[PDB]
Amino acid sequence: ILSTGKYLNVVRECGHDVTCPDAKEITYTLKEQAYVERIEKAYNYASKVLLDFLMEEEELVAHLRSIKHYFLMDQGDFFVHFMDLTEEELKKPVDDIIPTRLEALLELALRMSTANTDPFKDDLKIEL
Amino acid sequence: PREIITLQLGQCGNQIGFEFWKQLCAEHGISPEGIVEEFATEGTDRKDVFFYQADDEHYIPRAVLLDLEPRVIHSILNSPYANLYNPENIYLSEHGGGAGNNWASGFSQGEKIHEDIFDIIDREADGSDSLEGFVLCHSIAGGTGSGLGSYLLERLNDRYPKKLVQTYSVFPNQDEMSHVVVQPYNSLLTLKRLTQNADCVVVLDNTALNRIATDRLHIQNPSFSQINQLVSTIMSASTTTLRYPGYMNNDLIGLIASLIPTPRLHFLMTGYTPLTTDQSVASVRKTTVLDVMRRLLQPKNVMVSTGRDRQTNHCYIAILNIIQGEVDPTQVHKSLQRIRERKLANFIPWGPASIQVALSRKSPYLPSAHRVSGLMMANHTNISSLFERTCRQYDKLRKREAFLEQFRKEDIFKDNFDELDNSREIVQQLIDEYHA
Repeated sequence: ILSTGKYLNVVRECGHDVTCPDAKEITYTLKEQAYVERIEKAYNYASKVLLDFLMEEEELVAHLRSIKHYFLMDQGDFFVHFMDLTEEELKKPVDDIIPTRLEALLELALRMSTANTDPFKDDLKIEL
Repeated sequence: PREIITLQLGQCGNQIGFEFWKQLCAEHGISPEGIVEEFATEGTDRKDVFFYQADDEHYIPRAVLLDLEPRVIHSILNSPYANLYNPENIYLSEHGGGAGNNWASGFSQGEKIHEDIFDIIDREADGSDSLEGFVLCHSIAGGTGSGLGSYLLERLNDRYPKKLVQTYSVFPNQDEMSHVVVQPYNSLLTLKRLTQNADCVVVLDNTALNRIATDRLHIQNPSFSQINQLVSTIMSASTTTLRYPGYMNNDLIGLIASLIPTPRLHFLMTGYTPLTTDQSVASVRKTTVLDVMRRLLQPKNVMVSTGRDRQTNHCYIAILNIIQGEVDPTQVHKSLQRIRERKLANFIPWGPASIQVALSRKSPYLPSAHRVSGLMMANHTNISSLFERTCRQYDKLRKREAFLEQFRKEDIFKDNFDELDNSREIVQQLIDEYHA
């Protein structure tokens, strides 16, 4: 119950157009027993549909694969233009304007090394 | 009221200026006696700059075409825009011939048609009020254009000493000597007029033209009609701030004021990346503003010959990088971030250099709304190789004995030749001295 109304709350954060069941709202029984199955067809509906929205049009699989290639260096063919060119610029004592001159070198190297969609892969910022 | 008058002169100077007026009519959307598009007020917002406004529905050039050889203007008198210019107000019916593959031919036809060579521009000013200046569209190549053009660099600079004088000077082929043999003499006489009788100049090496003309066009034949195009396109590109909309940077005397640091350092290197028909297969990665000054700092668009170590043992002080055409240029500050880290353009170590980036739109027309243009106009002190190229081809021709008395019978009977060498070494030592 608690975790059905939770997820009907996370769809408001990706807008109301995927809240409200489209044929449930015809149920309301006076039996005891048989009202626990009402919970269950609630329970499978509102949890799957928040997954549909976010796999479809916010592209959660295309973001999770991309988190994978930066924090594990999966496609490292990018990193021989990324890492090499940041490590020269951090060799002197680190200041507050040194991580700025790295993230200038990152998005510099991003489009030379031409990953799939460079306007999608520009999300990264460098922190030191 | 910032009218520039072009002084097309010369057999090659009329021709490299021809395709400059033909480029301007196709973006102004005009016919040479009518209007056939609405691009005449919608693309062209400031319509008086080199044109004069309508009086019969047509914009009449502010062009004068005087040349010793009448062959070139008669190759303008028939063209489907040969009525774009006036048939008897922009060029005389014919002109007197010269000897005339020499500098003193054209220098002497300007001292007998002197009244008219200083009047054929006063009749072109008729919609102006205050004058911006004069552009001499002349070629150093041959004796015709080098000849009248060296005379007018002096007199329009002592009758209009606060106006722009600037020639789009273009050297002839220096790897052949029988193509113009008067080439080491007439260049250094002119090079004197560029450093103490000129405000700013554009000199473009010829072997660096034919470098792009067989690379970018992807052919193996440099013919002279693939060279009058590289020239006309960068000329018409620079005045895009004095025609199409833009705030900061809008004068032609604005651009050029930032690019002169000394009265003999003012020789501007030009690069212009687009000359290719592959900006439609290069849109698959998006046409963006995040590559349009990385291609204007990288040496593969250069139009001046210079060595490949004189580009780290000399320094740019001022480089103008004008990107053109809608592209989303509010990432233009993200772009300028990424230059300093590579240090792709060198900087002066005595103080700050300046990399000035500006933008301006272009007409609602097909090569200026899908095809982006980037003009780089540098001011680099690596230009001392060109003057060494000319001095090393000068003393060898004096070892060939040519023009020690075969030059001195078309009205020179005084020695004045080393005078051009000595002023030239004053230039070449001050170029290297100017950056610290």
